[PDB]
Amino acid sequence: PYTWKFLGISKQLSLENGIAKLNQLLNLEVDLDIQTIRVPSDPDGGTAADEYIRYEMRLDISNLDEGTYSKFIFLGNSKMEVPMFLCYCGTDNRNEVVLQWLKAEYGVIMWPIKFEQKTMIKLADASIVHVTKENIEQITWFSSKLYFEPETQDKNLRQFSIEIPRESCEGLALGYGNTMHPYNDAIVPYIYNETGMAVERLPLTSVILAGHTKIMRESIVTSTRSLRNRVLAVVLQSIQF
Amino acid sequence: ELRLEDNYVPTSDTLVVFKQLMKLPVTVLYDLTLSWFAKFGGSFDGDIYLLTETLDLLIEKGVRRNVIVNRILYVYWPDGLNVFQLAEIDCHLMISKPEKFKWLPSKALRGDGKPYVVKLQPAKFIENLQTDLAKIYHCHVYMFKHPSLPVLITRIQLFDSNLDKFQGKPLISRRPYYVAFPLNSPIIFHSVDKDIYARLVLQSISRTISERETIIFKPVQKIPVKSIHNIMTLLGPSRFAESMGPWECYASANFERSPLHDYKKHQGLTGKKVMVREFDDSFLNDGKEEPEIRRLRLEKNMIKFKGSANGVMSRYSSLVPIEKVGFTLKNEINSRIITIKLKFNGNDIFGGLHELCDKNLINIDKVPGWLAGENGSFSGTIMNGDFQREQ
Amino acid sequence: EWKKQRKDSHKEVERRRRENINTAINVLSDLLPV
Repeated sequence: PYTWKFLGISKQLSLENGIAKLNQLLNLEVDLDIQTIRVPSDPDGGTAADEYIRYEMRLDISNLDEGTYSKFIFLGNSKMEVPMFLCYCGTDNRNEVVLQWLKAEYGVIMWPIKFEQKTMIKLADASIVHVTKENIEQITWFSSKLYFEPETQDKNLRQFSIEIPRESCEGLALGYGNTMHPYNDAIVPYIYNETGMAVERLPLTSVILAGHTKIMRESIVTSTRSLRNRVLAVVLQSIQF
Repeated sequence: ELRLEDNYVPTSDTLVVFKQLMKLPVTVLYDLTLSWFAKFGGSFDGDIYLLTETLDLLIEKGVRRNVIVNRILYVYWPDGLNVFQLAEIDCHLMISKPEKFKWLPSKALRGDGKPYVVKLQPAKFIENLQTDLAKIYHCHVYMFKHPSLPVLITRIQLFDSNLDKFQGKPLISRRPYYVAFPLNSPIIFHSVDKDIYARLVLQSISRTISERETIIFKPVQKIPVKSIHNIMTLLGPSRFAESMGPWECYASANFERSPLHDYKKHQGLTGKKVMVREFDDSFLNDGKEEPEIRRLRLEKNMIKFKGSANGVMSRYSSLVPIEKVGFTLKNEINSRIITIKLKFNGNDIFGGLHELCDKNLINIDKVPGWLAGENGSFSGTIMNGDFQREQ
Repeated sequence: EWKKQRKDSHKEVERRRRENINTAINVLSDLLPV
């Protein structure tokens, strides 16, 4: 149920410097958390430039629904050419008010974000993975469902799907061997071998992990109230050029 | 006893039948109405020749269809048409617009599991079926052959009495049901409805055909099909059945001519040309191109999805378009069984896949036959490289 | 607050149950003649 929308930020604003004028503008005081995280800790992902700084800001007069619960997330890094992006959820229009304040205050210019098919697959890979307290990676399997919607003459082929239960996903990943990004590593090559179909090239519309999340063209829908850090890191790395 | 006859009049809404009538052209209206007056007459005063000249003078003056329809519904037969005419209008509607109707296949089997090739003389069948059905429900049955196919078609409609009403004594109508019989095949075609009336009907056909040995109907497919032409092509007694998709040319059978045919034009001397395949997979890797090789690449896609270089039936429309198919691959890897279930939807699945192949989103050499269109109209499971129809 | 965490954990275990039923059904189906 928890949807999301992402915007890009053209300057590494220090949000804490300006919280008060937002508060009086919004007629309420918002929280502001600070986290310096090291999300891509795997060796091939890197051990430097991992120092993303995360901000949790919330407009919770209450938390009875997403609109009241609507919480913003800023995550940035100084080495990043465009330094920071933004996330928010819910239909509440106070989000628009705070965005207006940002753009008018810091002289910053902002735009919405899109995803590519490969971006979607990478994000889905990032959604399943979890880390234990011992700093050890682990994977939780969900019944994946690829869902495409091509354009063809006379609507010959309107839509088609490839559903992959948990057992088949786990079996393909194990057959490929010990790996960390099974959807890109094993599943898609298997689909191509069995059907000659290039999932990357085909017009993907959604990647649904049943009971966990729905990844879509313009938004992320999540079972949990929040997004785990690798999701946000993947988003930021996708913002760039 | 309860068998109806052609002169009875049912009851229904006039506007619905008016809208049904408006579909037909003027000439068929003229013919139908002349025949109806010839057989039944009408409330109009005058000889059929007088009726003939009135209808004539109406048509050479360029009168609109509304006038004729209103006449039919309000002066010639104002109280309502007979059951025969109601069946005839639906017959003409089906013949004119076949694609508006849906069908399902059903296979006749006997005790030992063998196919039972049903051979039918209409008279015995119709009398036996009428006698069987009349004991339970009031039934009118109309039988006819398709103008352009070797199929006998039957229309069955059931009636019952009467919301409240006094002594008018009509019988209210109900949605009709249809069955068809190819001349020599084990297969049956019928409409798609699972109300108890359709079950009673189908059971009655199964009972009445037998006459020497027991017979039972076993469905072979779960998704309907439109356009009686198409279902006849798929499952009727023909050369295309079990030669679908890339195998259509054997059904065509025009490639080979009889042996005594002339020498010098026997195609063997003259031959043909074709393209060489490539097997090391460069598809995923990646205008710098020339016409001829591209032409034969398109021909390769054509034959892989159509079975003939000339493309025996746009370049993508297939012989029988398929709207829905569901596949389920079962493969063994490291002693572990893996399931992939593909679901497609559209107006022509394989034509769309052919278009994607032309746009180079799919590798032709790795498209399996079941994905190319063979076993057409059959959803099923593939194990050990052999297609198996779903139960 | 903790109550939402309790609800989330309960939802998670319920989802695991629901997935286990489907897994059992699939593995049972894979053995049948048809």
